[PDB]
Amino acid sequence: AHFKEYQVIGRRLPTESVPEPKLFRMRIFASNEVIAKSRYWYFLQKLHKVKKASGEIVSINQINEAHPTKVKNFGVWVRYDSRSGTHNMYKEIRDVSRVAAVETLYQDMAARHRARFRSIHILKVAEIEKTADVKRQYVKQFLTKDLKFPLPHRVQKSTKTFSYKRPSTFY
Amino acid sequence: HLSTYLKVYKVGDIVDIKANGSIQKGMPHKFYQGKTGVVYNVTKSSVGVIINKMVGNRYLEKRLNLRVEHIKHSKCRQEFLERVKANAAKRAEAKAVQLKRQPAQPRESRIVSTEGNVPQTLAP
Amino acid sequence: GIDHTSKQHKRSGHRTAPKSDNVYLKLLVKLYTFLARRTDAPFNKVVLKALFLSKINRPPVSVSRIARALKQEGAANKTVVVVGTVTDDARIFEFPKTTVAALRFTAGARAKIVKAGGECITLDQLAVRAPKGQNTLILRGPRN
Amino acid sequence: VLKKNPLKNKQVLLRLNPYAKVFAAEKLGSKKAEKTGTKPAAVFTETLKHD
Amino acid sequence: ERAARKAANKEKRAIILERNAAYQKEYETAERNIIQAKRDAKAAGSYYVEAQHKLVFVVRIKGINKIPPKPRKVLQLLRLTRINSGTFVKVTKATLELLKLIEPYVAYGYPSYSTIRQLVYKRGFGKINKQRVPLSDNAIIEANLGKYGILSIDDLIHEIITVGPHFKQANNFLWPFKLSNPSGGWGVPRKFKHFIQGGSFGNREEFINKLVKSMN
RNA sequence: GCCCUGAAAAUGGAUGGCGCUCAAGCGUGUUACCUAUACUCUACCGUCAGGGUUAUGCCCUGACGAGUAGGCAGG
RNA sequence: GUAAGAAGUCCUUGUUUGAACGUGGACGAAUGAAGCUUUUAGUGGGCCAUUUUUGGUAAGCAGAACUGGCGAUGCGGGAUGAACCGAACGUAGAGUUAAGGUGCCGGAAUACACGCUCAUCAGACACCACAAAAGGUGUUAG
Repeated sequence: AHFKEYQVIGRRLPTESVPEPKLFRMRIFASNEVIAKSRYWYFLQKLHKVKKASGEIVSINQINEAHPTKVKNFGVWVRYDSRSGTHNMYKEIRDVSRVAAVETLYQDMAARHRARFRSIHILKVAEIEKTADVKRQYVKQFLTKDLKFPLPHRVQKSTKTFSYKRPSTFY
Repeated sequence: HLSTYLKVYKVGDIVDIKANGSIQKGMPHKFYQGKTGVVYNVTKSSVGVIINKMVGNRYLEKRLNLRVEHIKHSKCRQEFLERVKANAAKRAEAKAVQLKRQPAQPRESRIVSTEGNVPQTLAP
Repeated sequence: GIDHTSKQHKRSGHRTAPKSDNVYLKLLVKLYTFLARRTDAPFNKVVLKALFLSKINRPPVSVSRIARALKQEGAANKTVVVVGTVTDDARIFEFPKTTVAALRFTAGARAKIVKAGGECITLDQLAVRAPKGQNTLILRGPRN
Repeated sequence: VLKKNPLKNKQVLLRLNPYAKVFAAEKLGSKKAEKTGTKPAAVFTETLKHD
Repeated sequence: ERAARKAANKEKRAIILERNAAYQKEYETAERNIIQAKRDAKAAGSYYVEAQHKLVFVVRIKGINKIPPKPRKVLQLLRLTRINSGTFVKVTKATLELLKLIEPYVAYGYPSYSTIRQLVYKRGFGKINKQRVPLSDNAIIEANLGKYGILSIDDLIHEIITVGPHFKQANNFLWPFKLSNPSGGWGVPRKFKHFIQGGSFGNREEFINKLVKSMN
């Protein structure tokens, strides 16, 4: 659904011999805490030798954008174990929040590649502070000075079945 | 292995059958291997053992004689006796509880500190 | 659906009534239904259960069996009870002076008991004497 | 003969749980909490926001 | 004699009201203290973890046809005999293995006091030898489970949620809850995937309250 | 990733038909909605069980109801 | 395989340097809810599906081992269908749903949003299941 960003920490369970282990942290994009924790353990099993029974989560928290009205140019690293060995992708998204960037990214991947949530891995979403670090042309299109453009075909949603007007699509 | 002969076995004790290859005499019972039975009588040379063997869907009782070399003391009831004695002690202390067993319970609340262990963030 | 576990609509058996058509026997079970329901004594429920039994499962009980029961310790003056039928026995020569209650006595058995001195009684009279079955000794015949 | 449900029918609600009367008097669900100002730690907000 | 009856009733009623006030105090101070502990850890720069849940509520999601024998037997054992029937269970390792077995056919989670109260009030039915007797009065509980000191429906709710010495006896006295299908719907189009994959079954850990409040 | 080709005959013919092209198609997400002898509530019929009562009957309570070969019972 | 107790634990001295029997004193993991006969119908090498495994070759496949279902079984859906999805049945009413669906036939949004696609007979469940290995100055994103 409409995603959210979640901070998660894991402790892998203490023992004698080893009190206070090392508290690995992760950032997750997900609808809710259940999915976030499942993804946490899914990545932690890959990185280190831990298990949901062999470990525990310490502090689930939410991360809200510091400036969710400021428009931003995000660059996203992505990878997906297909079909060959894993291969990476860099994309650029003009949006207000990391959540919106990730949502439209998942939709764009599902559209343009038939690649799915299960298949996708998010490496790093990162705001680009300076212009001229924007590489892709479809984002470069929208940074020009005093940008204007029309909407030449207007088609009006009609509530009724019949109309007496011979309608017009102007602007 | 001479410690397999200085082994008293009184009527009542429970023992597993595990026959070793090193003694051709009295190699018993192809499938009586890793099976437990208590001892009913003892002679020289010898120990008795009874087993509940199932045929059809009833447990009949097969009594048998074995050489001491193959049999072995069972550690089946170690925690049982330990728990019984500890239960007697705990009952005495109560007279002065949940002495019963319980499965693994959900671990309770606690606090995790950050003194030198700052959480280490990472990714795939 | 329910995914049942107990084979619904069980009948429980247990012969709530007798197959017989003897009206007098039906009076007897009508009385013992009241007694077993209102007394709390177990003797009456036993007798009511026994009244439903068949001829195959109500074997006769002999004078000699009764005398054996009365040779027991501290059981000579008890009122012995056979729900079924009581037969004579010419193998025993000495018989006590006991009280005995039953549905049906034979002529020879009744004569022997009366001759020894005792009395032959019915179950309703046993009820008005000893409702809870106090100081009673129930007997049953060999089944096989 | 008929089951009447609490959470409606205050009479059968009050048949049970007579604490409900004073519960509704003190209102005990719109109850305010004692205010505090326990601010969090710099390390906490740091490790939340990043790194 | 009627005055004696009313006197006994009044005594038991005062006992019930003081007990219920005590339980309310217990619940509010417990949750407030947990909150303040979280805040204290945050202020000191440390982290606070809450105790793992000890009670769960389970709801059947799949019918009776083409169920394999092991989950069929486990559902019999947990008294989930039909679709949408439900029960509380105390979670240990022994029960977690069962839940692992019956995950595809049930939705379970960690319930709230509000939903426990609503269930026990609206759909609370009891067993008096048999028969699924509606509760309808605190006397029916004080008869059977007064052996364990549970004189009221709220005392029963307390022994349930605060899992007590006699949780087994109280829960077995409680007939399996008969629930309807949710009024808003199940959400997801297809039910028989995990809660994570856009399904409904498996553990969801807090939204079971929403679900059973729609279903009750 | 989508599209074309990537071979298949012979009565006239079928994404079920109409027809659909920023779709009424493909992928994905968010809601609302339709709907079964399924689930919940109520009544009624029958069976079963449990209780009560000077009457193979009367009363109270509750759970259940698929069915061929075939079996039992009441009519 | 065995064990998880009152047919079990702990004090009391007569019969081969001691064993067995006997005398009397003190006290237990989770969940859920009977046994014994007696007797006789019909069926007793039939059909489908999944996953374990041995042998396999043009392709298919043949043998065994569980499990589930049809046979005996109606209901909703898949346009239609013995073995596919859901769900198992007393007679009625109200509400909510499952699976499948909401342009018209046809009850229900010609709903919202992001992209892609133009096929000289597109597509409208796929399956590196077949045609199969590629070809193309058609298009989009890497």
